[PDB]
Amino acid sequence: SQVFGVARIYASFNDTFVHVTDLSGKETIARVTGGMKVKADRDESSPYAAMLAAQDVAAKCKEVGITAVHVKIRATGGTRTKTPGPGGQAALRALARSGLRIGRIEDVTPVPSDSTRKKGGRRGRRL
Amino acid sequence: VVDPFTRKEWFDIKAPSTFENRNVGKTLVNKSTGLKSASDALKGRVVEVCLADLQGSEDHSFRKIKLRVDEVQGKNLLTNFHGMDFTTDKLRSMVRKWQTLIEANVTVKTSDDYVLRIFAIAFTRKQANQVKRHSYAQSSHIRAIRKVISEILTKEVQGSTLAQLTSKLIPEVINKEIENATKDIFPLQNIHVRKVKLLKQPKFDVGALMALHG
Amino acid sequence: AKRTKKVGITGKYGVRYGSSLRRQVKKLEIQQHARYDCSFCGKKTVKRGAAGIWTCSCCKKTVAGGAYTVSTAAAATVRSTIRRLREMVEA
Amino acid sequence: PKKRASNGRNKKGRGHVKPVRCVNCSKSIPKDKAIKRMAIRNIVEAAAVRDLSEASVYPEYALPKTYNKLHYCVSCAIHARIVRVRSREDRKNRAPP
Amino acid sequence: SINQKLALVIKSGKYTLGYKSTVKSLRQGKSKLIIIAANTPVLRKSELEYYAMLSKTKVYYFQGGNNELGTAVGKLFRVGVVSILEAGDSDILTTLA
Amino acid sequence: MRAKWRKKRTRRLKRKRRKVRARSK
Amino acid sequence: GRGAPLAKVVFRDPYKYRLREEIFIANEGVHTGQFIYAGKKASLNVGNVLPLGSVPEGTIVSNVEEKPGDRGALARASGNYVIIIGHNPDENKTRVRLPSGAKKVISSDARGVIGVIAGGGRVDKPLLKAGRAFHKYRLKRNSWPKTRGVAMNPVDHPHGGGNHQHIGKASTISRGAVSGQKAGLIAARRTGLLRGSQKTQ
RNA sequence: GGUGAAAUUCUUGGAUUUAUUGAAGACUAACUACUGCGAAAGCAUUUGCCAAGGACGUUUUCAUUAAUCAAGAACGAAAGUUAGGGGAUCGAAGAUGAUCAGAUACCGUCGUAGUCUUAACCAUAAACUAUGCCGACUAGGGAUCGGGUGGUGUUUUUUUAAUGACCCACUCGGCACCUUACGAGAAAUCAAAGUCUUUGGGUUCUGGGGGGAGUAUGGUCGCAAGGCUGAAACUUAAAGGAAUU
Ligand SMILES: [Zn+2]
Ligand SMILES: [Zn+2]
Repeated sequence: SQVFGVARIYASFNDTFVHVTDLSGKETIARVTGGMKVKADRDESSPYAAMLAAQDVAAKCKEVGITAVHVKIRATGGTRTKTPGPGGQAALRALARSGLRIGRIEDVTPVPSDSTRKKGGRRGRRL
Repeated sequence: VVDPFTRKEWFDIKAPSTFENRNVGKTLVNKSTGLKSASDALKGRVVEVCLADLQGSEDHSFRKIKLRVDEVQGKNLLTNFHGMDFTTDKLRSMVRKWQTLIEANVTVKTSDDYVLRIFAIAFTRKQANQVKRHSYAQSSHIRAIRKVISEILTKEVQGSTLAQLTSKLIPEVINKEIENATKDIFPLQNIHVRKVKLLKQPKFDVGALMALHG
Repeated sequence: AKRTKKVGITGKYGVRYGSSLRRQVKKLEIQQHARYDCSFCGKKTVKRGAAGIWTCSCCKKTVAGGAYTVSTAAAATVRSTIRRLREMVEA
Repeated sequence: PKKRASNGRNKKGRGHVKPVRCVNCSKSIPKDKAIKRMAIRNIVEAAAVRDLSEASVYPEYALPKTYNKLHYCVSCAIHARIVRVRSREDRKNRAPP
Repeated sequence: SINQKLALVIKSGKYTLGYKSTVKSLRQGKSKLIIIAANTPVLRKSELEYYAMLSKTKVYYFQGGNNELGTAVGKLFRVGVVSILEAGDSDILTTLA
Repeated sequence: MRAKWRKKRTRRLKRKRRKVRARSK
Repeated sequence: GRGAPLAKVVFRDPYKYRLREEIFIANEGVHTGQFIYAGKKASLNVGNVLPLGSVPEGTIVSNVEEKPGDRGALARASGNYVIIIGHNPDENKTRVRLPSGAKKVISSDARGVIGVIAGGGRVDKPLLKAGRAFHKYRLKRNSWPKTRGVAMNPVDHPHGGGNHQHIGKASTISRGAVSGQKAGLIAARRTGLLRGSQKTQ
């Protein structure tokens, strides 16, 4: 038996988040994003950025004392894409390679029951 | 240049007696000083944890359970049941094309003053010699089945309290009961209680709480 | 015979005050001056005085009501709602 | 001596079906048309599974899958999806592959 | 059902309409059943019920007002109470008691 | 031009013409 | 001077043999010869006077006490009502929506009569002529007719004067202005045509 | 944040992210299909009430009550109008960042009306199976929705009974589909667009080269927006439909 947290990855397009919490969620540990590392403003969603972020997050988790982590991976959801972005795979590989242990994995993208009209209009986003 | 993990205090979470094992987890809260003591910061917390983890059997790899913190005994708090939910992966694996889905809800009160909405689900099945693809129900069978499930859930609540209810939900006896009651209406695979959620609590009943120790 | 094409009761105002205003007034003044059915005696003898007060000619019962009609949609909703709440308590 | 102009042919429609939105462009398209697919994919790519199985407690662990139904408009499907474009004869065919 | 029953009694049997004639027939003991509208005043209803418990006579409460009861017994006026004193080809006494 | 927009053109023209005729009448 | 009708309700005095008469505002639906039940253990029927703790949530009441004993302050004019939108049984309070949109918190021991006050629909009708406004207000008070400051002289009003009829200064005027200087839109946090969702929360 | 990339915008007064609750209003995901109901428009959470309707079954009754129908009526998406309520989201107008030769367009961020409802108006739509309704006949095949019949049929039961669900055969009535051309068609294609120069089952509506013009004018309906009805002068040899390289 080891000590656990939850990673709570949000792999949108356009950025990534990796921020670990306690089992409750109120206690937050080691929040980092892909845009904090790279300074290009468009590679924020890149797997390299997600890997660097997860390396930092795992270092902070080891410093505080955290050995294992459950994973709740997420996309934007709602009325938007509800398909996870590129950084999720990268971050998972990263903080699996980086000493931490991986408990259970779950996809927690917020899905509606057909609510709240999407953005773009009727004819859609054109070009 | 403060590094609040100098002050954030490692702390334990113990589950009630009625799953299998109590040593659930460890949280971090803060150092309990004047001006926001820790026992008022950590008393509303909830903890979503897998029934596989707190029962030992991977058969409950789904069925996440929310436990809501209620008390403290010296870095060793005991918690209580707040809800049960299935996982998205299991729902979306169940939900297949070319069959009819049946959902039932009921708001019911226990023999104590706990009120709760309990959500069951079922899916039609194909009866083992069947040539056609689709296995749909009429839309009168469906309402018959919904009525049956509602009756069963209502009579299996206001029996005993949350303790015995959780003891029923864990080994999934209600599911077999629904199957037996719906033998004669429609076949019905994948019978489950998708959710049980609390919406009104009684007045804190520390006897019934602290009667969940070792 | 039919004496006015569309003004009806609001021909007492003639040419004055504007058509939209006379139309709103028409719609309400018809209800105002109508006869309604008594809930108590079953007859069509309910007329108003003194806005909010509806008397039966026979049966002499007087009901509190709307200003230009006996029952408002709100009060209808209220009696149904209150019925449902009472039944939620005792049934 | 009234005079008029063009005019046009036809596809079997319904009645009315409610629209959905394209997952890329947000265009409203009716469900009958609405090119539909089901993305069932493991959470992890086919290569990270080894690393994650090595790093995970809970042997066999679960390997769950993420499932989502995608609705594409015609334009977006033609620009991306495997829908591509067909001859007069092959476009009567209706089988998946 | 009760409406079709009454419609048979009104052409086959012997009835009287109105409060005074009910009370008269009920003092005389000729009445078997009385049907009472819903919107009748409660004092009138109580007086009738009491006369009926004295005469040992049956009482039906029509789920409908006096206009509806008039239509049910085939009249273009409103009636608040009906007395059935000889049923003819009907069944109304035993259908309910 | 698109018939939709030719129709809109003639409509705006038609109500302009109604107004200009009300000036006299 | 009141669009809402009144009900003359007659009760018995518990302590002396006599009839004490009271003047209620009539809820819509009440009628002559109707029994009105007033108190803690009275049934939920229109016209009855209950405590707002005894009533449930979603209940529609009128003539409801701000605090117990004032004998009716809120939801008293034609068509108006308060909604109960929650109880706090601890500290015997009750949260309610008033006809202005304000939420308020009142004692559960504050009474309220069930239903909506009669006379509703009154302000839908065009009053339509100055004589009808005259007869309205000659039974209320001398608030009519109203002359404009812009139409009068500078001694007589701040907006007065000018070779054109104009105000000259912002008609929005502070809450800390004093009497004689408060003759426009007082403490106006916005002005203009109301657009979109108000009652923002 | 957002993008192709950006900026506009928010941000250590601590945004974005996490957790716990609450309120508001809208919407009914996935299941959801060459499936259903409805005159069409259209209709997808549960439960109850109200009344309705088709198909099936019927050794029930009436007995030709029927079909289509100018006039004349009811319903009629969305937008829009009037007045109240509601007002989360998206978002005509508008404002702004950018791109651009320009860009008061596409993209981005705000966001009024509207989007919801109640009571009334409007009455149009690629309102499309641009195939009018009724009726009969004419080719094969399988599947499906609803109802019915039959089968020592399978399963669940209480091994074994009834029912329920399935399987087989048949049948009526529907949404449609695959194959072919005996035919039809300018062809595309069609089980109707066939049974039509071997020209006639019944009936309503509409069109007569393209423009001008669905305009002007007059009436009529409408609060208006507009709808319905609806020319002429003048001009012109082509316009147009399917297919071919
Ligand atoms: Zn009366
Ligand atoms: Zn698209």
